[PDB]
Amino acid sequence: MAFRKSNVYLSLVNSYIIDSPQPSSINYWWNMGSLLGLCLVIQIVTGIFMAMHYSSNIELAFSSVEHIMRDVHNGYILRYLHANGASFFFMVMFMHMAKGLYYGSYRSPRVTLWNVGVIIFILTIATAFLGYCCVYGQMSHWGATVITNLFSAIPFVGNDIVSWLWGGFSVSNPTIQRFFALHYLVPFIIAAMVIMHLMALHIHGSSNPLGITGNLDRIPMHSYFIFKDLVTVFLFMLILALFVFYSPNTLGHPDNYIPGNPLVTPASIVPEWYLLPFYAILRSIPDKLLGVITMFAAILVLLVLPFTDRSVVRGNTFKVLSKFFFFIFVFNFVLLGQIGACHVEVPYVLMGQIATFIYFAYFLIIVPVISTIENVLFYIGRVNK
Amino acid sequence: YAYFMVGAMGLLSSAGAKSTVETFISSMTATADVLAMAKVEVNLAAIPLGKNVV
Amino acid sequence: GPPSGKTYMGWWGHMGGPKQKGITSYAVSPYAQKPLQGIFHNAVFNSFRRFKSQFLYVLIPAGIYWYWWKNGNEYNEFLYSKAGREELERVNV
Amino acid sequence: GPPSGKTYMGWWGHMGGPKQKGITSYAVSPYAQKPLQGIFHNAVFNSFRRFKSQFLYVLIPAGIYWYWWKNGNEYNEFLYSKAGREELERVNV
Amino acid sequence: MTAAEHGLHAPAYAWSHNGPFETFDHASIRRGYQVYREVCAACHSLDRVAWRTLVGVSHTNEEVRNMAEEFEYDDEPDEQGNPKKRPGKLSDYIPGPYPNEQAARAANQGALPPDLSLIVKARHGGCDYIFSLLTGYPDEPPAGVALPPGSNYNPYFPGGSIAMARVLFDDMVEYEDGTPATTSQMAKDVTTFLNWCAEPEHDERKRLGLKTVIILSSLYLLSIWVKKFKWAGIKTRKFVFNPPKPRK
Amino acid sequence: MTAAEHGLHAPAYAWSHNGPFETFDHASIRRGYQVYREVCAACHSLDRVAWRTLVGVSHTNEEVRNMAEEFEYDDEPDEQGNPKKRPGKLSDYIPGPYPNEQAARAANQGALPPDLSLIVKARHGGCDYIFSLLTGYPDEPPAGVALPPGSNYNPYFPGGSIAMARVLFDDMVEYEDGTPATTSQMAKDVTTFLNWCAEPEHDERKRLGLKTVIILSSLYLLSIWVKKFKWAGIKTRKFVFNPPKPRK
Ligand code: HEM
Ligand code: HEM
Ligand code: HEM
Ligand code: HEM
Repeated sequence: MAFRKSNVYLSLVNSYIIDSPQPSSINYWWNMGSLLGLCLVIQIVTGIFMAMHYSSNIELAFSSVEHIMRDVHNGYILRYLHANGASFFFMVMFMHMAKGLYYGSYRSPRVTLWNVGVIIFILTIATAFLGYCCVYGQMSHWGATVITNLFSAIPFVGNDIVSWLWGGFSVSNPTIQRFFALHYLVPFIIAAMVIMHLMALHIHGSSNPLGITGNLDRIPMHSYFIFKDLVTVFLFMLILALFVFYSPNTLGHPDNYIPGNPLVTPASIVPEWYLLPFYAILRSIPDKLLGVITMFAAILVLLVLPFTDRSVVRGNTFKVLSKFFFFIFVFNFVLLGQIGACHVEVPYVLMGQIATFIYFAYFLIIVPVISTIENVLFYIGRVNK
Repeated sequence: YAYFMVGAMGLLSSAGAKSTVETFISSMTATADVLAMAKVEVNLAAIPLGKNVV
Repeated sequence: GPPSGKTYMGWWGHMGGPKQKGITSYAVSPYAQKPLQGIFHNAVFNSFRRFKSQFLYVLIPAGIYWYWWKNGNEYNEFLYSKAGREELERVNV
Repeated sequence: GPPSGKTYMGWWGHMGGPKQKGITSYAVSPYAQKPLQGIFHNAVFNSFRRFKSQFLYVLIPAGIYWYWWKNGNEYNEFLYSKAGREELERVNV
Repeated sequence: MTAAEHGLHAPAYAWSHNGPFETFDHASIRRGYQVYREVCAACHSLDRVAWRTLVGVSHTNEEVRNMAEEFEYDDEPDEQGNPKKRPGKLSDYIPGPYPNEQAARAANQGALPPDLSLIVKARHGGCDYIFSLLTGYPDEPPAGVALPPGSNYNPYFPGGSIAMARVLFDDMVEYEDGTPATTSQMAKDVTTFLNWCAEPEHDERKRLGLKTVIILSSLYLLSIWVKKFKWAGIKTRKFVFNPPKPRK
Repeated sequence: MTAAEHGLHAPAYAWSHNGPFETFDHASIRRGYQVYREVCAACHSLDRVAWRTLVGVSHTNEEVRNMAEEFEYDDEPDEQGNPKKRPGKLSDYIPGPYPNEQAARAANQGALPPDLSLIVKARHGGCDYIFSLLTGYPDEPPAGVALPPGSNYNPYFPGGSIAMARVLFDDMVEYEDGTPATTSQMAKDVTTFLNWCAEPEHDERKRLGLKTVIILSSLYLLSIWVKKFKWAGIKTRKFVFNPPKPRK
């Protein structure tokens, strides 16, 4: 019997890379998920080779970044690739999310998969914030201050927990030390969670783009879809090169390159582009505890999507109104991010409040009523009496 | 008698787990020298009228 | 091995899909045909047909939110343009 | 899962060991047994008989190496004791 | 937020090195350093870059040693423990004239002057906005704005108030040639100089980027071809459903 | 491996702080610090212990300050940037008397004076070894042994040559009462002090260890019992064979 399917260390890899009957009608989004995996692995590798030459003290953290910038042979490539690959990783993860939401992969037979995934999502957001603190530029210090102080909204005892997590009464050596150590720790936990993600995926294959049974025919994994991954990963490499060489400082914001100074802050302090959507809803509602709870409530209202989509027909490939509403929702999401980026003045508070309302409304009530209307229309159209 | 023995083990184990977790968690708390409650003085003779001193 | 829970997809041979009879497939092998068939004709024609089919679903939301964004920007500009003493106060509160 | 290779041990019900018949295992349940049925007799007697039956196997090597180490040490400090010109130079140099 | 505190958007100058293949015109750094040392002497810092990187990009060699023989850097203690000072070498950084931080707020009559070594990376519209700020100052402040005495106006800075004593005049530097004594020249040279010092690695970065882009585009096209090739073994298949005899 | 190069093996002294349940005799640390400050003076460093940990262990609250205002520490400058000296506070280390390193090798007439803050935790044996060094000097140098000028003999130092003399004489400390003029007393005080400063955590460590060993011993015995309990369901099963009927 073939040695590929006999040895255990290889019988494992056979069932996941060499023989896994993916569905016939795959498009480029699952290849995009493979792209995301490779982005994660290159991020890990370049992170190791980064921390190989990175200090940790607060007084010698910025100097360490300039040192990795220039005084190491072929090192600026490492730093820019780390940062821009992180940003591209977040964008591709957002697009992975939006794909999953559109095609109805969140239908019941994969709820464990979807929950595990959103756990990777929240973990990855935490990792990004942790590393951005690890830089300790100028506005990263204020971002760390605010996000640590976020937990002070907890009722009764709130000061003790924040002072514990914040290493004292000031941002000092233990603060950045612990932040960097945890940042260097967490992605391996992400790796564990994503091997669980793969485990949970393998139980029931991957969904068709048509939202219909794929058990009829399937084509082998290797020699067919490995190249569908290769083409897209080459596209990723070239676009990342374009952003890392010719146009380095676009995706990020040109403020990190300042020594930390807890005395003066600029009037324009914003998160990096992939945290604007939640920052908008945080600054939208006029309360502290309400905003703190409503961020994690945005994550939870993401969670609640299954057993709410009550369309008997899976996916949004054959529902004009549902797909139109999904597009209004994604444009809602980008509008939310951009308004968060812009300053808050008279014509913006109302804008943001309405934006959050339509956002959460789409999660809660738009999907069920629209879905029911689609289902009843589908029944009534093709019935005589 | 058997359940009493098992419960005694559980009680000791719970006390020990509490102690170990408390040790590990209090490892991350504020250290001693960080608790240096600094005190500063400010000269008010030369401060400008319409200016903010930090 | 330890038996596991019920699964909606088996492996080769016991794949689990409905049994069928009379279906016939074919193939011509990669080496016996030109890799780039249509290349341009299918490119242009199918690209335009697809873009025509789904144009409105991306046109309408983009237009709506662009209209919102333009109105908001223009009102914000008017607010802080020789109007901070006669319009800004009456709407800021 | 894909079929795996032949194995000499399986899971419950398909251990794969030789089929047995006539074996009749009993039990007493742990609650009604008074655990320490033998706690001093068994301890002392079995411990001493087991120590006796496997005594030489460690006495011989340990004694051999202890004798070796003692001889080496005694020669070493004999070297560095009023003998560095007559005994040291005849082996060291 | 009003435009007064937001600052005018930087006009999109057609810069010399703002090109996909263009390199720094370090025929101009050779005088950018000259003007920087001559005019911004005791005001800013540039305290990040080491002299062992100017050689081979701007200057030849012996000049940096001849300059380093002008600064002292507090060598290791002697036998008697009395600290001493020794001339600089090719492993030292430029000393900002203000010792640590305090003389900065003591002498500028204002705030700390940022270290220029990375300044044109940490402002929106980095490449410009420093030429804009250095030459965009007006001779007379706009009518109807009151400013603290002793400060200067700048419409391009957020808030329109900056402590920059406008030392960017003419007939001041006289590099080696007939080219200075026009305020555009010194501003342009210093702008390119700073844009270099933020990353004295542009030339090889652009070369490597060109190599990578070419290689990756070629590999992209090859991969597109091969995908069209081996996928054709299934894309062209057909099905002819022949229903079975209804027997059961 | 001769005796001369290795030094006398350390004896087995009957310590006062040794033993699994014994704390320090830190009614004498209060004078061990006194004698150390008198006699070590400007020779050894002890630059790793902070005056916020001699409070509540050897000194009550305020004496530590009342000597802390007798030093200088060179804190932040004034408005003119001139560095300023201010009296010491309660969270600052003891200053090593020799400024950086060089005055040390200029005054000891020899090698570096080893750091005392962790010395007795960083020597073979060590609890007695420092005592042996301090009291091991013969009153007359050994006969028929070469010795370089300046250095004094030691029968305990590996190699038998120490760069420091023996300033441990009699009637030269006078702590508060009748006790000195016994060089063994000063040696005892200083060794107890240094054994404390190597780890200002002896008492708490011993207490926590006692608590943990009691809890673990009880838990271990309980686990023995439970293992004897639920394993007893198979440590007593009996098998009875039956010859199966020979038919096939
Ligand atoms: C490092 C993070 C992740 C990795 C490596 C990963 C990997 C994969 C892989 C390999 C697949 C198979 C198809 C494909 O490649 O896209 C897949 C599918 C999927 N992933 Fe992920 N994923 C990650 C994160 C997430 C997250 C955060 C979610 C959701 C919150 C998610 C939801 C899904 C879903 C729904 C599918 C469905 C495929 C199908 O229905 O066809 N993934 N993922
Ligand atoms: C996908 C997971 C990761 C993401 C998304 C991520 C993201 C980031 C980001 C955004 C920064 C800020 C850097 C910048 O401002 O230019 C950063 C910094 C850093 N990361 Fe990560 N990181 C990840 C994993 C890792 C790992 C695994 C390591 C180490 C093994 C690592 C090491 C570092 C280091 C050393 C910095 C230093 C800051 C710098 O020099 O700018 N990262 N990371
Ligand atoms: C001609 C070359 C110079 C360049 C390129 C330059 C560049 C800069 C830049 C980029 C800033 C910060 C602007 C920002 O925050 O957006 C700045 C601030 C400053 N510069 Fe310079 N500078 C130059 C000459 C000088 C000189 C000669 C002085 C002193 C006489 C000076 C004193 C300052 C001060 C005091 C500030 C900060 C105070 C304020 O914000 O008002 N600079 N400079
Ligand atoms: C009673 C107070 C003193 C104590 C407790 C003390 C303690 C020690 C210890 C433990 C050593 C290291 C021994 C070895 O290397 O293992 C040492 C060496 C030394 N001590 Fe002292 N010492 C004292 C007084 C002095 C004085 C007064 C001086 C200077 C005048 C001095 C200068 C030195 C020097 C120079 C060494 C280095 C010798 C060498 O390592 O080659 N000590 N002392």
